[PDB]
Amino acid sequence: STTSEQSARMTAMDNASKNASEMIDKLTLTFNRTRQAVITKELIEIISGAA
Amino acid sequence: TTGRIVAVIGAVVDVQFDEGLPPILNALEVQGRETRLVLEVAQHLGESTVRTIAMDGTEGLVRGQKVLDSGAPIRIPVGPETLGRIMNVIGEPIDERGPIKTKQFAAIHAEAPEFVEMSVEQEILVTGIKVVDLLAPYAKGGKIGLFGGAGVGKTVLIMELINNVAKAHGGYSVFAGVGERTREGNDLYHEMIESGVINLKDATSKVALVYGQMNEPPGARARVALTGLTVAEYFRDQEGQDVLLFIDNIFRFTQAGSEVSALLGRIPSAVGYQPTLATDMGTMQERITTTKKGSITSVQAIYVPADDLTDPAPATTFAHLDATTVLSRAIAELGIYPAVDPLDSTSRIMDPNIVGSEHYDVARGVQKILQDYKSLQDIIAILGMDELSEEDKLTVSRARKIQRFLSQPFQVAEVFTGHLGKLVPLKETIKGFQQILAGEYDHLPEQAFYMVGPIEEAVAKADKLA
Amino acid sequence: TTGRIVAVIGAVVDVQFDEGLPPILNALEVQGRETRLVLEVAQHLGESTVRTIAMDGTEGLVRGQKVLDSGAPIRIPVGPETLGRIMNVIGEPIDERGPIKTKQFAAIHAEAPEFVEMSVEQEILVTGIKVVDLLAPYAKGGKIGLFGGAGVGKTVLIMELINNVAKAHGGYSVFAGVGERTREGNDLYHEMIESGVINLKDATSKVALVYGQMNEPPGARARVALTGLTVAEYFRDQEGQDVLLFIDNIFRFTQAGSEVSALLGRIPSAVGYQPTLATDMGTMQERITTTKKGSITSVQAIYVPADDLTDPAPATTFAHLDATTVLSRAIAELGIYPAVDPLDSTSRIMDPNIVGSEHYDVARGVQKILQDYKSLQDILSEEDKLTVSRARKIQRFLSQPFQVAEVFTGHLGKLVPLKETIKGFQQILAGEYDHLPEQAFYMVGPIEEAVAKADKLA
Amino acid sequence: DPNIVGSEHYDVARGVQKILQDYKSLQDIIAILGMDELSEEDKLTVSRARKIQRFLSQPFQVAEVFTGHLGKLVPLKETIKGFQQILAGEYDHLPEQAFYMVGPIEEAVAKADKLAE
Amino acid sequence: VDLEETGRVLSIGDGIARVHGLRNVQAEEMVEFSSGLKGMSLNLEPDNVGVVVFGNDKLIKEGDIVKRTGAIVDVPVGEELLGRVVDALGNAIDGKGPIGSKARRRVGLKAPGIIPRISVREPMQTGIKAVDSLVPIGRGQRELIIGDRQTGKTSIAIDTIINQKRFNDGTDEKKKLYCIYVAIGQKRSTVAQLVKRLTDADAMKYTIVVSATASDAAPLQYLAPYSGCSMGEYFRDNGKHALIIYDDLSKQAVAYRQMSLLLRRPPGREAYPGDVFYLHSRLLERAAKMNDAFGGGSLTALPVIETQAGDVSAYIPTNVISITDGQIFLETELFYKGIRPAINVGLSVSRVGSAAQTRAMKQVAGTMKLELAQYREVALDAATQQLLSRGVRLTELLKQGQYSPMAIEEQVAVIYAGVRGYLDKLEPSKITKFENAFLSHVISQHQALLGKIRTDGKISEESDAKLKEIVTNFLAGFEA
Amino acid sequence: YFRDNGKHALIIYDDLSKQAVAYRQMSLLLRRPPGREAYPGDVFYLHSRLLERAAKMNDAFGGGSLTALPVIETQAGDVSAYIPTNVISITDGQIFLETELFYKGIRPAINVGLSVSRVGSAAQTRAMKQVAGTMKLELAQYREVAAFAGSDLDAATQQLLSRGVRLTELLKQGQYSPMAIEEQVAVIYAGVRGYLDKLEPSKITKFENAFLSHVISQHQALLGKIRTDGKISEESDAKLKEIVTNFLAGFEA
Amino acid sequence: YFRDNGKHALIIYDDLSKQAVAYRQMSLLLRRPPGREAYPGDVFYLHSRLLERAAKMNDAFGGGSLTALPVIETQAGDVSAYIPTNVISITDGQIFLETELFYKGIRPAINVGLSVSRVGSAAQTRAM
Ligand SMILES: Nc1ncnc2c1ncn2[C@@H]1O[C@H](COP(=O)(O)OP(=O)(O)O)[C@@H](O)[C@H]1O
Ligand SMILES: Nc1ncnc2c1ncn2[C@@H]1O[C@H](COP(=O)(O)OP(=O)(O)O)[C@@H](O)[C@H]1O
Ligand SMILES: Nc1ncnc2c1ncn2[C@@H]1O[C@H](COP(=O)(O)OP(=O)(O)O)[C@@H](O)[C@H]1O
Ligand SMILES: [Mg+2]
Ligand SMILES: [Mg+2]
Repeated sequence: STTSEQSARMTAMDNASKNASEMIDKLTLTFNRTRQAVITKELIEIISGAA
Repeated sequence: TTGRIVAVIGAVVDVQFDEGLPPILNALEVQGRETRLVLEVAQHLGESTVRTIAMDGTEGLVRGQKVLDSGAPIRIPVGPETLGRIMNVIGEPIDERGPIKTKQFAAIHAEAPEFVEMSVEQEILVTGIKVVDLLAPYAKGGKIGLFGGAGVGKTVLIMELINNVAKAHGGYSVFAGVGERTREGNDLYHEMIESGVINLKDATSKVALVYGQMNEPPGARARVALTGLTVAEYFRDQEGQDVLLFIDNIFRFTQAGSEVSALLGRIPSAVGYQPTLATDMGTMQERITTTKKGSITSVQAIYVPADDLTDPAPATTFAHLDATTVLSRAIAELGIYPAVDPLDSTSRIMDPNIVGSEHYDVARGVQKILQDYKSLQDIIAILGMDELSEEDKLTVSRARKIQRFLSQPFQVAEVFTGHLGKLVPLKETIKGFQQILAGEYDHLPEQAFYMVGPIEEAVAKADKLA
Repeated sequence: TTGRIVAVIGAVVDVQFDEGLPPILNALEVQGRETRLVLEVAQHLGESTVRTIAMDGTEGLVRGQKVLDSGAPIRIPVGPETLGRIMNVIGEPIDERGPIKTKQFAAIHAEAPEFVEMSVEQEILVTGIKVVDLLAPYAKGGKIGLFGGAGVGKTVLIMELINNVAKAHGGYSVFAGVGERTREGNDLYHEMIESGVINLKDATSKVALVYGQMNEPPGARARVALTGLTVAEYFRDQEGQDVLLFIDNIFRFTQAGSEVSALLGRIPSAVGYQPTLATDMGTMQERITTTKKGSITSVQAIYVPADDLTDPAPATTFAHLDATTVLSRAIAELGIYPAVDPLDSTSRIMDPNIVGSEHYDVARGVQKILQDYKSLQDILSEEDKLTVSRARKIQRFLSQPFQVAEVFTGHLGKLVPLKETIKGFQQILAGEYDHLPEQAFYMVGPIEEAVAKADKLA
Repeated sequence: DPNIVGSEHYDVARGVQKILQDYKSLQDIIAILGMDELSEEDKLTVSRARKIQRFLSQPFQVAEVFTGHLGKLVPLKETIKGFQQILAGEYDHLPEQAFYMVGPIEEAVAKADKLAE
Repeated sequence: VDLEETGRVLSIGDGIARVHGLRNVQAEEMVEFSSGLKGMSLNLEPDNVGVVVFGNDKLIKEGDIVKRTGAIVDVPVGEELLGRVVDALGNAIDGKGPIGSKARRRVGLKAPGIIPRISVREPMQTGIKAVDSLVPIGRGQRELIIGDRQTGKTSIAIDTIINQKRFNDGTDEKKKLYCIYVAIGQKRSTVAQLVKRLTDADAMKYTIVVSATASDAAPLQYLAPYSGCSMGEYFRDNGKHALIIYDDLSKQAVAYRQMSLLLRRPPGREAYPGDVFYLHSRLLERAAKMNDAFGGGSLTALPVIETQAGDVSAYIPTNVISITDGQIFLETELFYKGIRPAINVGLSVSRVGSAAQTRAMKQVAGTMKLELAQYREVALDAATQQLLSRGVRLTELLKQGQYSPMAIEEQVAVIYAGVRGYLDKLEPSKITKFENAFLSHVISQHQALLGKIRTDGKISEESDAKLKEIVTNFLAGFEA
Repeated sequence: YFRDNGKHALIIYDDLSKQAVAYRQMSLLLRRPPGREAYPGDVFYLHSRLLERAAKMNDAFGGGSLTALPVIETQAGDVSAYIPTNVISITDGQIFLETELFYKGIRPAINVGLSVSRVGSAAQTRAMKQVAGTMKLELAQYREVAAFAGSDLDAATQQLLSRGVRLTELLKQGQYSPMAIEEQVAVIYAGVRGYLDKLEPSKITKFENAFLSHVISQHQALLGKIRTDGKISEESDAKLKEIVTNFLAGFEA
Repeated sequence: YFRDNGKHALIIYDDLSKQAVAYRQMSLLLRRPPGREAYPGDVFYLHSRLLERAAKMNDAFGGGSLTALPVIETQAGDVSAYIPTNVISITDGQIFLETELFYKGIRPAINVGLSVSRVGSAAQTRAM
């Protein structure tokens, strides 16, 4: 049982480590969009304040 | 008496008068144009020069071209002989059926009804739609808003709400196409001719149409909401008869206001918007209301820029509403229609004192389990549903069945689905969800609850899969 | 005519003219200065006054100082005499070897060839390198994006490309240093002497260098790529050659264009970049092309800011690239040279109608086996034992000893023809060399050398 | 700096900081897998780090309405010694809430008796 | 000397030229510069005229004479443009000579209103299996092609133009479709290769190409879709049918954003102007289906939007989605896996195009649509495994090569085999091989039935049992 | 006026978010340059000078007061925004409300962790201080273990989770039924003293309704004594204990 | 001076972040066009002029050298900030410091993986 339990856990956490990595990848793309969005927003607030 | 064009850019046109200057909001007539070009005075710039905004294309205008003051603001046809007709911003007929000979005219600008004119009546309007009636029901004479991003189903929802309510409402209805698709106006017009709610042969017509779509310059789109509003206003006051006002889409009002604001020499607000955003919307929205004199049940489709509900345009709109229906892209992409977010749709009448103690408790029960399911979403995606406890697995299965039972086949979406349109009574909607919450259909499969009418059809669908 | 300075703000110089105004993009010569200061006309402000960007420092300038109109945009030296020499943006030599005694001159601001001048034929530029020719081939009159960090073999690959193209085809190369470190500009110059692509004692130099260092004003770094482009344009238009243009680095070209825009008071677009971002790129990139006379093919070093590929700087660039050469550090650590990632590197001209009808299937089979090898690296079964071995024997055959790499390793460099490259990888896939060990393919030219290496250590 | 506050003072300060920084990385484990997964060495440092967290806290004499009980001043030499004792594991037998909102280390011992009965 | 019909340049640099005089000039009127360049009167001001320059503004100096043309910005239209490659102004850039154009149309003409329009009913065949079955396009419709770079966006458009030859050669004038391809921001090489592909496939003879490349000035790129639309509007109002493709509208917005920011207009999301939605909306609204009283012509639009990282919630994508009548969505993940075309059937919608689909195609695609819809919630007992078995098999049928757009009756044959359960016992990896062998069989042996379905547009009792014997007998023969 | 005439008044600004929007419009159209989120430079001083006018006067000035309850609306919970960050730094405390808690059944949707009051127990009756004094930390110990827990927890940490869950259920309250302070103390008493620790969490709300109405109809003398005395008497503590323990066992069956 | 007269000099700019802040104040108040983070479009030109002046001269020019150790202060490790961005690309290499390493006990708090010197090896002695 314990030989079966351990090897099945090996795959279970391997699949979970794949799911979490796919999740990071999707959030990283969101981070980059938000990072670009903040830069532009700060920049407009300066241009407008000058003009 | 006579004016002269001195500056032209986009919809913003400057006119200089030698003697007698036109007051703000006055309609001006441009001479030398083959079709009528109305300039609406917005600002007095000084030195006898006014800043105006057009209602049609300003191409073919010359510096020195003559402009005449009409003496009044833009005036449109109002009354019973507008029913069954289509008109533009300045009240000109666009159905090729001739002149709209009305006994009364009214200016598109008017002051909003005073505080003493307000009515406090709150009475449920059963839409026949599950997500709406259960969680955030609409009110008679109340203000309804339909939020959503690009393609989630704002138009499809407002068209189903026309079909469900307007038939059972023995009164007049007004549709205002604002900055939307012109072919949608063609579809609505000929469908109404087909059904008989608009008649060309007879005066039995019940709906008045006003259109200024996304092919029009910002001046037209910015004002067209008032033109359809003024038609609706007349029917409320000088008759007493109840009115339905449908607007698609009200965002185009504020968007067009942003386009002209850039040319009026304003300092921009946040997100590049107009500094007068909230007050422009305020003086416009407060005209759409029920009074002691008459009742207006308004439904407004509200676009959401880049799906951002914190955008100044949709964000400011919330306070002008009595019931909200927010549509989500993620809920749409799961196959749920209508794509109503159960945890972002609200109603002022969702209250045990108004809708009943059983109605309220079930509504809050449905919401509790969906928020509990939303909290587990992360662990479900990492590990799996099989790694959950016996308590959590039970809520997940029930919540997933509740999600699907919230969806509904629409009569307007009889082609998009190929299925039959379903209209579900309130008592049967409450009963349906109540049984799933108490654990009466735990044995039944998920897909049985997907796209059904009442609870009985969920059982009958499960029999075929046995 | 003569002009007078009326305003000096940083690298922006305003000049008034009494009689005639110099059109935009004209080069202005400032009088009464020790070193030649050029001003490029950018705007006509009105009242007979023009706005210019400075190509060098503006310190010591007085209001009313004389300025001469050249009557033309910046004119640089062109010809065979440019080969082996380093010039700045304006055309002065910066290698201290005397004047660039050229026969012709050409203006750096030239329009892209017309639609009718375009060559419809799609051809493969044979590099001789095996990883490229098979999987991610370079197109004649195309753009190639060179990906990779620091110390993976970018300069060695560049020096070999200069060597290989001029060796087999006879086409000269041009290097444009856009906003590069002066120290690494110095190091690159001598490494090219050591490799042989630049010779100082005869006229066999294969590269003409164009430098625009980091310590220079935005204007100079902005136009430096156009200067190298003009150097390359001569060999194609006048002498009909398939020329290489090396741009390092393409992001720094974009960076300097943003700075010019910001200096001129222009409201910045998204992420702080210039509003003319796509048009600054377009008017530059469209000069790199195949015409009736010949072709200009460019290898462009890529930097991806914040490791974000959707950034406007790389995003605008990507729409111009025809191929990618992705270098990897992990493959460099495995000892494989060149350190090319055989899956990351892609090319648009991988089509059975452009390249031979024998080319496409072979390269797809190589791609299939390498993907299958990486997918099954998690874990003994029969079908795997044959495919795992074959894929490892393909990776090692993808490696190649470079002629430039004699200072690193003692092995002799090789130029492998396209026909010999195709048949080689085809034979490993079919199973002809299943009886050979893995190390037989590591660092060899053609597949006849893979046979000979297996005999020696047997 | 060891050449200013003393080598004894400095090493306790860094020692307290070290176990709290190491506890932060251990907090990342017990957030997902739980307390049962930690080694006997791990839960020894956790219990010590949690006791050090609380011993850093003290009742102020201007905050009578917030914490309930009066405030008190703690001498420097007693402060170094107090944390020094916990780092050595001299109070691994005392409960966790005994170190919460007290003065010197002597008050933590007296509070430990008061939690029993 | 004549500051009424003439003018002179005051200043030039920030995208727009300031011009003294031109007192009698109209708003949105084309002007004429000394150097040979044209421009548009945008800002009519008390003291000057702001002019948008259609070209390289290096050729314009202070003091240069500017003349009125007297006409609102227009472009040449008509059938003379077919087979020609023009720039944004309608000037021939293929060296084949002047275009003998008679009529001219304004580029900024307002879209037809409610009354002149009617519901779409005529099919617009792409030749692609996945499109003509699951996302059917009608004539007069707007259908957005959306996705990341190199997902296959342009490929959809080109295969559609190539497909039309089968109609444009036949003796049926109503079923013909004249194509227009607008190139915005693309490389000049990509367009030069594109014209050759159409030339060799004999598709160019009914195609007009409007090109404003990456080296062309931003105003020219801004104008290019409006000039192309006017050329398509000629067919629309004259009882003929035209297809327009904007490749791409994403780069037009970048070109307009440049203009707007140089004009110092207040930016919003992604530094875009507030009228950027209006920039696309007025253009795509001009694509319409006209009723009998207006000749019965139509203009079908296929705008292209390049997304970043597969994001469809972005500002420009959300605009055009809320303009068009549905979207064909492509995904990089699908392309890498072998799904080519990389169409996401789940997220792809055709709003009004469902009515414009042949009776035969509706008889097979309807049940394929449902079975694919059934397949998506599970992607294992005999109930769900069968849906998973049917799913992957039908998916292989949606896979298609380039440059061979199929006829409707050929498409209706291959979907028939999948839907009626002839693939069920065959393994998923070899379905393509079966599809090719089956198709080459029916074209070689049964031209009587393929010509029967196409003419009727329908599969009746006569053809259904006729097609039953054909597939069943072939499947017994097919043994690999 | 009330404040300066020996009287106590309560003002509610609903909301200062929309006031700032209105002031921005004015300032922008007066051609005053925009700053963060287009707001003018003095938008902080707008609200500061307003809320400073709320005060408690000394006896020589009348002993009157003015209490202020400003309202601020956030966007998607963004407490970092220009306007909200100003008003948080002005006020003597904040009551944080969240949609997540609202739909979880926690109504009112008060985030206890984020919400504070600088005046504290000095603004409470002697009765409420006795029961709520422990609640703060007891709930803080709970939230620590909440995002710390099905790997099975020990008896001590499961107890902290149980107590916290049961106190949270007591903080739930419907609308338009504001409770007197003596009725509040009584229901808090039962939870804080552990008399509900072994009760199923779903019936705590049900418990409170029936328990309170029994104390209202049959034990007015107890509530009346807590109201008038202002604290929990030793006799009142004994009586409260007598009712809750016997009610417990009846309800449990 | 040392670099040109054969001698070897080392310079530490502590720090360049604040120098850029001083120059931003000057530029903004002169009404020079503001860019990202309010910095003018010549702030790169500012740092590149200074740091490029650090060099190793050949024996023909005396064989002197000037080594530069400029300092940049990041905010929450943001290397993508405008001033950190400019200086990273200008400099030959970076020595990275982190708060977590410092309080773990690893002080000096240098990330071996993140820190880089692409010259590096050519400087080291045979023993090293
Ligand atoms: N209730 C629904 N049932 C079926 N399909 C729907 C529904 N709502 C929306 N859709 C799908 O979404 C598409 C866009 O709907 P629409 O109302 O036009 O979006 P919006 O008006 O918000 O842009 C429709 O073509 C339809 O296919
Ligand atoms: N083709 C190659 N063959 C052998 N070694 C190589 C090759 N390319 C690079 N290297 C090794 O990598 C190191 C750095 O190479 P270089 O081209 O200078 O990279 P970079 O230009 O990115 O610094 C060299 O010291 C060399 O040993
Ligand atoms: N159905 C297909 N089968 C095989 N290759 C395809 C297919 N569609 C596109 N491609 C290839 O993919 C590449 C990118 O296609 P393209 O249409 O240019 O995408 P995009 O328009 O998004 O850039 C082209 O080189 C083309 O040959
Ligand atoms: Mg809509
Ligand atoms: Mg494309």
